[PDB]
Amino acid sequence: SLVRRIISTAKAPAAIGPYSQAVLVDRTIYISGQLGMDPASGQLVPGGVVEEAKQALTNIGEILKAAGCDFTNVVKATVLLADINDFSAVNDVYKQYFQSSFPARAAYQVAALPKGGRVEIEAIAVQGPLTTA
Amino acid sequence: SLVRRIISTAKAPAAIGPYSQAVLVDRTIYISGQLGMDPASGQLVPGGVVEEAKQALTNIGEILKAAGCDFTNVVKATVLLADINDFSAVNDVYKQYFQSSFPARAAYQVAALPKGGRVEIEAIAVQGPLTTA
Amino acid sequence: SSLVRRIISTAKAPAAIGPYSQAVLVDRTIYISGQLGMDPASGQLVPGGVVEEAKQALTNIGEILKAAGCDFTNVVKATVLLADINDFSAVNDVYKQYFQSSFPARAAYQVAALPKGGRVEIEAIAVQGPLTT
Repeated sequence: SLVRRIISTAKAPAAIGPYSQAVLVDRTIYISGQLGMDPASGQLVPGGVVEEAKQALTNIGEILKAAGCDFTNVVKATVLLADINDFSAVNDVYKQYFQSSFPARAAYQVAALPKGGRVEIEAIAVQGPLTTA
Repeated sequence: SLVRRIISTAKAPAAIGPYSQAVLVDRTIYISGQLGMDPASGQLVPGGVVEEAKQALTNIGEILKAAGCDFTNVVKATVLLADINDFSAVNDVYKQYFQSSFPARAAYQVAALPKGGRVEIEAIAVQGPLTTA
Repeated sequence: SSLVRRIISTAKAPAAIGPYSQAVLVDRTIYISGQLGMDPASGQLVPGGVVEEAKQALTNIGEILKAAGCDFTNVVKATVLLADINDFSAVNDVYKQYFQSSFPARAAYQVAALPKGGRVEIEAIAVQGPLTT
């Protein structure tokens, strides 16, 4: 018998429809893809891909928080871009949220994201305590 | 020593080539991406995205079945679309398979799917018994 | 209880330039970063086209698995990202040469673009043995 619980925080855009912000099953946390949406206005923050990336990571942070975790628990992330040329800029924003023991990752350009977003990020985390390498 | 088992069912399109319909390892189930293909035929069902979506999900339901699971065991799903504008049409179909404790999700438009498919869904499940909070 | 989380690193696989690790072992699951057909010593793509890149990408994944004490039989899920869906056949012929039985679950589709102009990228998930199938 494994425990499964739905993560939900008002500090991140509400999950409207048949999905959850994140699902914690046993020790693993699956987080839905996050866009650069402001939790309050439900709209994408202005500024373009760079600011959208900050918000998307902010949203991920709040979800991790609600699950008793922080960015150090992320083991895998997927960076979806609307334009492969934004790779470098998003990478520099991305590194602002991690110190070391970085997560495994995949990054590429898709044809289009919801709401005309320029970037969407999804991740997988493992609830602590963790005994690093 | 972890137990790994290859899932196979006649109720879903046959894995032709170097892959399996799904792999169950320990208690996590990795299900291969499913298109709206007829199990016996192996051909894309006519009708378009809405029809393909129903078939794809049906195929997933059978895979889960053959693994001793149902839709309540799904913790994460990815919805790949040929057109981001078919999301609502697909979402309406998708919601008919879940009652609560919805899976984490990510949806976006890719450039092209196999066989000119209009939608593809991959999912991750965790074999129960499962106790929610 | 405490879980082990180690960063996999090998000079025999392309260096992870950005803020990510080649792979992350957590408990017994190994999340491997998407691999391009890059030469480990130069960090640049291998000449020859999609087929040559695929071979290199898989050998890159091979070295990463080896450093984690695994081989291709430990892969339970793989995702093949293509720059052109029409290259699926050619990539699949190279792919089948690395797996003999109990193939991993899979998902394959075309994206808009990959880093460095690569023609193929493969990400995978493996589980540390001993595994009983």
